[PDB]
Amino acid sequence: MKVRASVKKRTPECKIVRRKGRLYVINKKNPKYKQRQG
Amino acid sequence: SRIGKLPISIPAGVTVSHKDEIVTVKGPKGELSQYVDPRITVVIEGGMIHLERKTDDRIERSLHGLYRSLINNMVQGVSAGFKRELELVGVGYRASNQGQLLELSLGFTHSIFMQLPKEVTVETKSERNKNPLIILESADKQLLGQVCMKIRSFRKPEPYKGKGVKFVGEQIRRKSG
Amino acid sequence: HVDCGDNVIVINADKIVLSGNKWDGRIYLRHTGYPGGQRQFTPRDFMNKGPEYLFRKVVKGMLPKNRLGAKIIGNLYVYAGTEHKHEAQQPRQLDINSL
Amino acid sequence: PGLLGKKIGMTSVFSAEGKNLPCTVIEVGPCVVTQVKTLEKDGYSALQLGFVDAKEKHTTKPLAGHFKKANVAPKRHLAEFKNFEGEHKLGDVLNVEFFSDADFVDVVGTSKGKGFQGVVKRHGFGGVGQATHGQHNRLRAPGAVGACSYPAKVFKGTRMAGQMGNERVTVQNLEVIKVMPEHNLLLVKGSVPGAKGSILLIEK
Amino acid sequence: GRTYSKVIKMVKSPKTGAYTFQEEMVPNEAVKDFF
Amino acid sequence: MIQQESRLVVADNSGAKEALCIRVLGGTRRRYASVGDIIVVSVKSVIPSSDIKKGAVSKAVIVRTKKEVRRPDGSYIRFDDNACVLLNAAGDIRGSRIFGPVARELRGTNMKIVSLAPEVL
RNA sequence: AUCCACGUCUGGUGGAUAAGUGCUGAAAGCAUCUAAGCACGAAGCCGGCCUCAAGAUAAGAUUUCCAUAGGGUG
RNA sequence: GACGGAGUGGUUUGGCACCUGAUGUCGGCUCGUCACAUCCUGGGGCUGGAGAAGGUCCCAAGGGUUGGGCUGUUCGCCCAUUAAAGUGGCACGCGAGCUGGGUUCAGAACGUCGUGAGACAGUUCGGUCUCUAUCUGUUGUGGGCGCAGGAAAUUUGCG
RNA sequence: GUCUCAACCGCGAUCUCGGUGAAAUUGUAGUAUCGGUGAAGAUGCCGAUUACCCGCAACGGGACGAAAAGACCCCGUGAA
RNA sequence: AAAUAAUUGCUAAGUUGUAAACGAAGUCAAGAAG
Ligand SMILES: C=C[C@]1(C)C[C@@H](OC(=O)CS[C@@H]2CC[C@@H](N)C[C@H]2O)[C@]2(C)[C@H](C)CC[C@]3(CCC(=O)[C@H]32)[C@@H](C)[C@@H]1O
Ligand SMILES: [K+]
Ligand SMILES: [K+]
Ligand SMILES: [Mg+2]
Ligand SMILES: [Mg+2]
Ligand SMILES: [Mg+2]
Ligand SMILES: [Mg+2]
Ligand SMILES: [Mg+2]
Ligand SMILES: [Mg+2]
Ligand SMILES: [Mg+2]
Ligand SMILES: [Mg+2]
Ligand SMILES: [Mg+2]
Ligand SMILES: [Mg+2]
Ligand SMILES: [Mg+2]
Ligand SMILES: [Mg+2]
Ligand SMILES: [Mg+2]
Ligand SMILES: [Mg+2]
Ligand SMILES: [Mg+2]
Ligand SMILES: [Mg+2]
Ligand SMILES: [Mg+2]
Ligand SMILES: [Mg+2]
Ligand SMILES: [Mg+2]
Ligand SMILES: [Mg+2]
Ligand SMILES: [Mg+2]
Ligand code: NA
Repeated sequence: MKVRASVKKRTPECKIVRRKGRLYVINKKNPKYKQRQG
Repeated sequence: SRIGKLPISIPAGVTVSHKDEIVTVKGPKGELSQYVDPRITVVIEGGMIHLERKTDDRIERSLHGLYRSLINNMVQGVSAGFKRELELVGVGYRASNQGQLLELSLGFTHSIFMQLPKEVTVETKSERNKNPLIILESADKQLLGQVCMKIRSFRKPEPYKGKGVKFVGEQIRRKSG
Repeated sequence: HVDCGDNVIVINADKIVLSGNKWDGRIYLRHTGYPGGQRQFTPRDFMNKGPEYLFRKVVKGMLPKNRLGAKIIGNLYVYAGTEHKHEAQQPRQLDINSL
Repeated sequence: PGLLGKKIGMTSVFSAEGKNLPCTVIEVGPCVVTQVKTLEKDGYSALQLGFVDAKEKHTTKPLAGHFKKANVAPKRHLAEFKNFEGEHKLGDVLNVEFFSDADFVDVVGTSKGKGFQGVVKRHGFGGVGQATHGQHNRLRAPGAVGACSYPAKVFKGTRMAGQMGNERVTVQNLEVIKVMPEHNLLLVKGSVPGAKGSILLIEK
Repeated sequence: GRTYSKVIKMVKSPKTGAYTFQEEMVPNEAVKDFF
Repeated sequence: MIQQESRLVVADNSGAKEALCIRVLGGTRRRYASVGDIIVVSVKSVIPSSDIKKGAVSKAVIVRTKKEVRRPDGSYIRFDDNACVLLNAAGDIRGSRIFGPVARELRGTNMKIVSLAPEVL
């Protein structure tokens, strides 16, 4: 997981979800693209 | 919703009711009760379950599909059931149940003993030269999913070899060393 | 400058309603007087002690901050259930919605 | 649960394994139940015990009516213990055999009184400077008591000189060496607070 | 080794109603007591 | 009761004669070292034509102390001096003979000292 | 004897959570730990341990005595 | 992570000159208290993570966080340890609490500048640290009255 | 015993009682805390918070505490 | 001190009642291409 002020997809299989007021980028196939704080 | 505007064809030999905001499905595998929110209404007609909502607001658009699926999961739960197969991978890993007691040797120093509720029956077909297989059945998707991931949590599969507790034929993240 | 109000009895106070995310979202702050002595608590923390500990704190702060206000807060009696013992005083009934 | 005792003194004994052990001798004398406290009347359940025989000349009339009700000989010391098992009633008698099944005990006492003491002995302060090297008169001084204009005050809880000792102290998990029912004697390993002849509470 | 073993059973909870998870580590010759 | 800057007799035939304690091992503010403890020393003096040199840094183990040592059976032992024995990097001793008595505490630490000492306690 | 350490003995003991992990699951036919619900999850928070503590002027409770009870001075 | 860009803070060096018939100054000692931008210990995500050992980021301030040689030193270098030898604020915390080695009085000397009296991006030896605590603050310990008659004990625990 | 790292002992001072009895200082005071505000670092302003009335011992954070019309610095068509 | 006044919408953040480059677009109104 990395924390950025601007989170993007960066990969075609990434999806942006909101979990308790915060944005996350999730990717089960390749977890190295996980992000937080959209 | 597209999902929540779908009838559920009530199968043979199961009875459905509605009393005090609670929807209750009874069948061969047991009975399941699910509270339904007063702003999403259901009526049992012709042996079919129809849902409808008054206002098109997002607080009901989310609830409409949600309550169609919770009932649709209950009806198939009390008629057929639900299947999950766990396959222990890695030498020295054995599974064997006596009654409802489950015994697991997953590589630690200690052993693991788990008692399941009567909702989740347990069976274990473990052949020689072949990996042990854990089979769980129930009528509740949510609870059987709760038990299945607790067993897998004891030993999650690793990438370097396929070793660990996996769902049967599950796609596994692999990574050479 | 005189105590001219009415003695008030509140009943069914355990069914008071707070809106929003206020029960465990409204932070109170107080200090013990020792260094590093600030503490937090919520309206639900008061409710555990009892209705008379939330109502007294809320009604205080809407009263004058003087000696007279300290006296008149003692003219308030708050009860959880519907049962009290003041039948010797002959309490009158008032619809608070009429105020 | 527990009983009242009197501190006698210390000695050292050899065990069967062949170890030298410091032991404290306590007279856990007979205690009578002087009052039973219950939920429905008092708000909690406990037992009040009385330990040392008292002359009538030393017992006030309010306390005389207290023991006469319980129908026991008046006592000098009174204490409460909770969480018993056996439902003793008024006027029952308890003794050292209560601890005959006890492996460890807690002892509550009052420490020896040191009077008014300085920061060096009360709190272990280091002292200011050396004994030489320009020292004038702050050998046993506390040093600074705070910061400058911000704060601009001494904080609560600052460690200073004052009264030391003569206070309730608890020592936990004392190993029981032997129980002597003949003399109402109990033997424990280690030391307990207080001077000889002081009154102790021993918790099972 | 062979000085303890892990035991789990699930009990319904009054606060919610769904099953919780009870866990300990008891010596190998004590699980029959627990279950 | 040995601490930093203490001087000990060297009680083996390692060549060294007097040693100065630099550190008591095994803890942030460990103040004192007793019999059977490990310390770090500097060699202060040597016999002419010896193996180790004056000013070398070495590990050592204490075998005698002037401060009395307590035993669980109620007995005590003290000696006329403080003495140690130099050890090598692999934990063994650098000499052949031990001169003088050694304490019984080393029966639980180093059997090499006890086997080749004139007397134990 | 007392006072001491360099001595001796003793001590540092369920709930709700953070970052995270999930189950079921729509809005949005799929996906999704969340939107309705639910199971976890830190030496941290609250309890649990020790001491003080009803001037807690909201001044609490119990047992008994007096209306010779009980005290002060010595 | 180059070329570039947007902010936050006010612990550095500055800019301004707004408070001051006197607002004691470096370093150390003593005594602390607070923050978290975490050194150790606790919990996690990712890894170019086989294991072991790491790297990086996230949550976390409960406790802990060494002794020496040199130097007035802060800071640094070195020696030996430790789980670790954190970073800062509080008048660069703290001199009506200590010291007085340094800086910054009057003596003297060197280099250097000046015709000289003298002077210093310098250096060197020496050179008085005052006050009986009123208010508040803090640590202990009492007297009076109250607590809806007066007393002797035992107590619950708001905190 | 300079220190690790302090411990104990004796007299004088100290504390209590009897006798005698000053001084520095002092606009008036029933003189609490926190943050804010402000001639820009608040006992005294604002909003909250805490606090029954009156002493004694002990320590020095604040009252930009006291003492001295700053010696530094600049200024005076000052002085030596 | 004086309206728990009347009517119509927006906000779910206690935002409010007294900061930016850059993200995601949470939601409401009016359009454009297709
Ligand atoms: C005399 C004034 C002092 C004691 C000290 C003063 O130091 C100086 O004057 C350094 S110059 C020095 C003076 C003596 C001369 N003979 C030689 C010359 O070298 C200092 C540090 C400040 C720079 C000014 C303000 C101050 C209060 C706060 C403070 O820290 C003080 C004043 C008001 C203070 O009363
Ligand atoms: K202040
Ligand atoms: K304003
Ligand atoms: Mg005494
Ligand atoms: Mg000292
Ligand atoms: Mg001096
Ligand atoms: Mg002196
Ligand atoms: Mg779905
Ligand atoms: Mg500043
Ligand atoms: Mg002035
Ligand atoms: Mg942090
Ligand atoms: Mg300073
Ligand atoms: Mg001074
Ligand atoms: Mg000062
Ligand atoms: Mg000169
Ligand atoms: Mg001289
Ligand atoms: Mg002085
Ligand atoms: Mg004397
Ligand atoms: Mg006198
Ligand atoms: Mg201010
Ligand atoms: Mg202020
Ligand atoms: Mg002054
Ligand atoms: Mg002037
Ligand atoms: Mg009004
Ligand atoms: Na010249």
